[PDB]
Amino acid sequence: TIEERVKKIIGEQLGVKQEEVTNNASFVEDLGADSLDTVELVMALEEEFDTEIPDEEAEKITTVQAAIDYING
Amino acid sequence: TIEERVKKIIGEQLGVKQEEVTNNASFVEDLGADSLDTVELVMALEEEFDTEIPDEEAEKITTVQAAIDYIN
Amino acid sequence: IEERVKKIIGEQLGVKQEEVTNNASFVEDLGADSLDTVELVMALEEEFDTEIPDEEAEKITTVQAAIDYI
Amino acid sequence: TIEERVKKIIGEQLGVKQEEVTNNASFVEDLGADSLDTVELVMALEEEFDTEIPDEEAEKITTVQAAIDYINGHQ
Amino acid sequence: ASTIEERVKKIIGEQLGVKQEEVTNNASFVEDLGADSLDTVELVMALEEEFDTEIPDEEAEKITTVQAAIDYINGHQ
Amino acid sequence: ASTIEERVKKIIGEQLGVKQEEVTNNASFVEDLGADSLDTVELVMALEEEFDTEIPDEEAEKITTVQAAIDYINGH
Amino acid sequence: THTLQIEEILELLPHRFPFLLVDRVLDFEEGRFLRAVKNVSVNEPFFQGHFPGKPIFPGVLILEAMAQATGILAFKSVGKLEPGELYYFAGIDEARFKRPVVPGDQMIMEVTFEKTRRGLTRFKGVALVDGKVVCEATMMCARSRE
Amino acid sequence: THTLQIEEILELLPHRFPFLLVDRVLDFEEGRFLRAVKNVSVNEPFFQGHFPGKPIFPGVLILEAMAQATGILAFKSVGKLEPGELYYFAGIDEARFKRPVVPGDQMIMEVTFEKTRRGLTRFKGVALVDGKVVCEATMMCARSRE
Amino acid sequence: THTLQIEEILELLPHRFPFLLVDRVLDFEEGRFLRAVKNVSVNEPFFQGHFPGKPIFPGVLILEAMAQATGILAFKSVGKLEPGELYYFAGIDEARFKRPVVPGDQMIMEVTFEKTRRGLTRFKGVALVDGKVVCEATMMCARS
Amino acid sequence: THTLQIEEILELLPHRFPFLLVDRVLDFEEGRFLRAVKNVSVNEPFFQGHFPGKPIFPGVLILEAMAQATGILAFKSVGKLEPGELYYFAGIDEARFKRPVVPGDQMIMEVTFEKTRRGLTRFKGVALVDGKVVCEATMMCARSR
Amino acid sequence: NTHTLQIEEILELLPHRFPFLLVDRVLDFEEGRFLRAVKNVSVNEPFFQGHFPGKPIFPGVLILEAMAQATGILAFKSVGKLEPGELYYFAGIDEARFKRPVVPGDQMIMEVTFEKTRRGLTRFKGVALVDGKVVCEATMMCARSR
Amino acid sequence: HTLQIEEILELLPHRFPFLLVDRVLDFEEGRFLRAVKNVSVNEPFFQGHFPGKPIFPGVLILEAMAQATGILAFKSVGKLEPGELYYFAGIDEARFKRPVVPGDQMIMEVTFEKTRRGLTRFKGVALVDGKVVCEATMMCARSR
Ligand SMILES: */C(=C/S(=O)(=O)CCCNC(=O)CCNC(=O)[C@H](O)C(C)(C)CO[PH](*)(O)O)CCC
Ligand SMILES: */C(=C/S(=O)(=O)CCCNC(=O)CCNC(=O)[C@H](O)C(C)(C)CO[PH](*)(O)O)CCC
Ligand SMILES: */C(=C/S(=O)(=O)CCCNC(=O)CCNC(=O)[C@H](O)C(C)(C)CO[PH](*)(O)O)CCC
Ligand SMILES: */C(=C/S(=O)(=O)CCCNC(=O)CCNC(=O)[C@H](O)C(C)(C)CO[PH](*)(O)O)CCC
Ligand SMILES: */C(=C/S(=O)(=O)CCCNC(=O)CCNC(=O)[C@H](O)C(C)(C)CO[PH](*)(O)O)CCC
Ligand SMILES: */C(=C/S(=O)(=O)CCCNC(=O)CCNC(=O)[C@H](O)C(C)(C)CO[PH](*)(O)O)CCC
Repeated sequence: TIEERVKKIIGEQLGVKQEEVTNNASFVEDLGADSLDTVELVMALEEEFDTEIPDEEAEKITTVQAAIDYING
Repeated sequence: TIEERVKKIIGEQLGVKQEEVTNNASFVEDLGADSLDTVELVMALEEEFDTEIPDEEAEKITTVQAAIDYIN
Repeated sequence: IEERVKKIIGEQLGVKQEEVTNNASFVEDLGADSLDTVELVMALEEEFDTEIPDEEAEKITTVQAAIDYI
Repeated sequence: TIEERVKKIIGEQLGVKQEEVTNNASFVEDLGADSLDTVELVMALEEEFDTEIPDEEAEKITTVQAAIDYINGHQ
Repeated sequence: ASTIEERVKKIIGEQLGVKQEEVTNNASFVEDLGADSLDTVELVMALEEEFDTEIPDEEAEKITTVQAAIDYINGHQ
Repeated sequence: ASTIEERVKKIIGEQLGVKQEEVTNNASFVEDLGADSLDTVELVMALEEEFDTEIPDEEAEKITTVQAAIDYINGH
Repeated sequence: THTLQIEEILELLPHRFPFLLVDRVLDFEEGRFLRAVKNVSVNEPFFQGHFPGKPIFPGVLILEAMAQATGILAFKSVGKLEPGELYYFAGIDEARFKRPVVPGDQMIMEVTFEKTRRGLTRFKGVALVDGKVVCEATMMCARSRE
Repeated sequence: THTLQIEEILELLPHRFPFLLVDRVLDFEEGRFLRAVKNVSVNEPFFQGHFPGKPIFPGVLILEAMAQATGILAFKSVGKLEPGELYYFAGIDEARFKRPVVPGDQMIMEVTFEKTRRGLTRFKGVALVDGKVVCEATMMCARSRE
Repeated sequence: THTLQIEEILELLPHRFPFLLVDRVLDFEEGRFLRAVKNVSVNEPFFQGHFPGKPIFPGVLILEAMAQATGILAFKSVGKLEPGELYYFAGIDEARFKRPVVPGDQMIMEVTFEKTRRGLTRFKGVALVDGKVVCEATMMCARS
Repeated sequence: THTLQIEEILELLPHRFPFLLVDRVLDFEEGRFLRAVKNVSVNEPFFQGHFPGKPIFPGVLILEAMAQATGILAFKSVGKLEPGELYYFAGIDEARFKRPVVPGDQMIMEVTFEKTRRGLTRFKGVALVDGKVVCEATMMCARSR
Repeated sequence: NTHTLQIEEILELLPHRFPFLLVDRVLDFEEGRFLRAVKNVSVNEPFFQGHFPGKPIFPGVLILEAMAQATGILAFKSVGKLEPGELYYFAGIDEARFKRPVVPGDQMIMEVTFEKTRRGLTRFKGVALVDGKVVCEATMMCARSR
Repeated sequence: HTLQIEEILELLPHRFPFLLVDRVLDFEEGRFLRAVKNVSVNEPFFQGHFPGKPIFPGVLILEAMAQATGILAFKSVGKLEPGELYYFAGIDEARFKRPVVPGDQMIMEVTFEKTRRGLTRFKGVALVDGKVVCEATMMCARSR
């Protein structure tokens, strides 16, 4: 389903074990974020689930839960 | 829920809209397929369904219907 | 004499003596760039061991003017 | 005549005045031609006198007189 | 005054940077002494120039201890 | 016999390309004979090969004139 | 038009021999796309090393050429590279090599901007020879100060 | 381990200067994985062209180095290169550049076999420096004669 | 068609990097003429040395490129190069450089056979960029 | 531990491609020693020329890398090059090449100051690969003109 | 006595750099009159690995380039040096003959003599000798313009 | 007797950019060899060692002398059979006395001293215009 794919993407894009990617892991704080891994990750999500995310909408994705919530819309 | 996933895979691999992926569409002629898109698509089907597709058997999957039939 | 002048023009601008007429201009007619005119001033001067000022040389653009200065 | 033209070609090829080019002066020894001047001058003779000189025949042309003799022969 | 094997031991000590006490008749160049494959050849040449003797290549291969060098030098063979 | 001074002046002239007439006893290598930093090193090594000796660094620093080299070779 | 010769390219890109891989800019529209040309000659250094005897332009160098073309488009769209600013290759996503590029070929590259966010830009690149697609990729390049 | 020095690599790969980018092979298990080393020195030619003054190993060259490592693995697993045979990049997916590689770095590449079909083979590559990942990619490589 | 790709050119010419300057042969008629292509890229080594900062293709390299095309034409018309055989540049006449050649240019060279005597062969060459003549020269090449 | 990356080296040494042969500096003490690293890769230009087919790092380039290391040490211990000053390799002595260095090797060099007399400086250099001594030499470098 | 120019003065006069700087020394010259220069032919020059590998012979077109650079030095010394925005062009060649092959180890002595100059365009005659024997001679025209 | 660059190519395995002997002027088997290295500004290392002040690196004088001793050895004791290497084993007493600059013609004289078990000691002197610019004692080995 959708959370399997989102957590898979977040784990592959950021070099973290799938075990560490919890629903509320912050990309910057909890997981390893370079200056632009958040942008890379949003673009990765976008390419996998063929969706388009506006800039203001993309700025809102800072946690795993936020990503899972957006994919429902 | 087999053909939903098969058509999902074909749409993802061959950059075509799900409406254009009909049961009777050939990969090469109707859709646009690189000699490498067929191989990637076979590998993607295997990765999604964790099954083994022989080379002689894989060469026969040239249409969407053939793929779904091999799966079933 | 002008036979020699026309010989020089033909050799300098790679054209047959048949096509180099008295009233033919160097730049457009015989397709000469900024260097064929100077090479030809040099070739004429060396042939007729004469000195041509640049302002005087600037006016020589046809075979007619060339022999007339000559 | 034929000697003016032959002498003009040789004098121009080896940068010498028409006075220094006598009929039986050899190109290599007397006038200083190099292995490439002999060939260029044979081509020049061919271009001026619309005749063709075979390779061995070009080998024999070493003086002005030899060229004039070849030209008068193969009219 | 005069000296005999003393000169061989002196040369070996100079070539392999060791104090002369370490040079024993039963010392091997490689194992006991800190000698590589190239110091051995330099040492045979140094011996050859000191005693103005000829050590053929086949003969030189056998000089691997202090005793062997002293023995070859005794009698130039 | 060849005097220690003959030998030393011979070497200095060959090493520094100077006429043997110009190499005097109180001539400084650097000023008088115009030697660079590496001519001094080669010059000490030439002395070492000539008299079959080894000159330690502390003594070598003192050899800066012809007289110093002769003195070193023959006892204070 | 909006063509660019090599002198302006040199003023825009910091790359030099043997790693400058854009020979000319045929056209561009700011913030949207850019069309550039890489001339493939046998007198280039890598051809003596990669499969000597069978000269074929390396595909990863097609990718580098497309990245340099987006660099030109970005510097013309957002501003030139300031002192201490670097332009980084951040990612590649679906590069496909469809036809070999050989000496004598004139490779036309077209880069099209998709999105830009915090100096990182996603673009789509297409390389063509004689109107036939020879390579296509989706890439992301970033601008950063350290 | 099954190590391979530079002479053996030269006999397996046809690449030569300036495009041979595998210095040593540390270990491999046939048909599974291969671990190789690329030494990054400032004395390499591309460093005079890519950002002169700020030497950083270009990412596309990390990709090529991984591709050559997959070449060694393939030659040892399936069979060496026949004369009229080429080994070429068919595609690249999911390429991520995480850390710049600089002179003095010893880049260890590990390539792992995934799938093969019709002579096309998928590998996954990871490039590390001091145990930290600097690059990772998925590649598709093909071999064919002429 | 009598086109020649880079592999046939390598089989015909001994020139290699960095002095092989013929990338393709578009056409030729044996003993008459040959049309070839030189692609001018900024990624060529001489550009880092000749006026660094002002990349312009050197004229002497235009002449060498035409001379190599004449080599191709001669090997196709008279026979390939035997081992004990050299192909020499003997001379230049009336060479004119009319327009500068820059990176991005695709230079078309056309060489035409004029005359032959002994081992010497005279050719006339013209180089074009975008249909405009950038250079023209008369050359003489000698065999072995 | 006082390391120096390639940017600091570029600021200290004037050598550029293809004759810059120090990739990193692991440690150094002013007037005493410097330890540097040369990464040996097969993608270096001399490898297409010295014995093509059997790539082995030339010994004279090991000596040049040690000389550049002493150059760094001197610029750090005394001033860097003032206008007109050059740094010269003046001499080599007691040099031995003990083990061949091949591509894939990381050569660690330690250069140590011995004696100084007016700009002329004697150094001891030792080069190691994987804990084995590969080269050792006595060098002398001068600052002049 | 004599008026030489070392490689530092040549670097300040000519803009050419590696690998297209072809004048190693100037032995003599008299402003606006003639210049005698030296090109050392070594096997360690880059073109020798490409033009007829195995039979190294100095290319004749490079003799012509060497004469042109000697003339450039003479011109810059007689008239002003190259100002910003000035180019020094090869305009044309007449009557160039290659008489003897030049090989590694040879020291080619070039002498250029100015014939005539007007409007910045200059005709000179060049002669190249090895061991007192003439290997090349040409009449060339070089122009300086903007 | 002299050796041109073709004979040198047949004797030494070194190639660009690390072949540093341009000619052999004279030699005697087992005693001495005189060779020539032409120093031109068109050599690749000159763009790297002190850009702007071209001076021939001293270690390259040493390498050129070692290659000269290599030629002497191959002519005195026999050529390199396949599988043999000619190694630089040691250097003693090297002095760089005068800088060598572009335009200089460096004449090298290598003199055979001694041989023992494939190790050979030579003395080399390099001169420019008759003045000594470098001198060294070298040891080269043949093995494997
Ligand atoms: C770059 C080049 S180099 O160091 O290798 C120079 C090549 C060899 N060096 C020389 O030629 C030095 C010769 N000159 C001298 O002898 C000095 O002037 C001396 C006399 C040594 C100065 O002595 P004192 O005046 O200090 C450098 C790469 C590391
Ligand atoms: C030359 C080289 S390159 O562009 O190919 C760079 C080589 C590969 N790129 C990287 O190594 C990118 C590494 N990524 C980072 O350093 C950070 O994630 C960045 C993107 C720098 C963000 O840092 P933040 O502090 O801003 C040029 C080729 C065109
Ligand atoms: C050197 C470099 S390289 O690997 O980067 C070459 C990259 C160029 N790649 C290509 O040209 C790929 C060409 N693709 C094909 O032709 C494939 O066979 C495809 C398109 C997959 C055909 O599919 P189907 O007919 O099997 C190495 C150069 C040899
Ligand atoms: C090419 C390179 S080189 O001459 O510069 C050689 C590089 C340095 N030479 C060495 O590495 C010599 C190492 N020594 C050995 O390995 C020998 O086999 C020794 C140790 C001398 C013999 O020991 P024993 O076991 O026989 C060529 C330039 C001319
Ligand atoms: C580097 C290159 S080069 O100059 O040798 C090669 C350039 C050769 N091409 C040209 O010379 C372009 C020719 N341009 C002209 O001569 C125009 O006719 C001029 C005279 C410039 C303009 O004519 P008019 O319109 O003013 C240099 C190495 C030395
Ligand atoms: C590579 C170089 S090149 O040919 O362009 C450069 C060679 C320059 N030309 C020559 O060396 C010719 C000089 N030698 C001669 O002139 C012949 O020996 C002559 C005299 C013509 C023979 O005639 P005669 O002596 O029998 C090649 C690229 C194409």
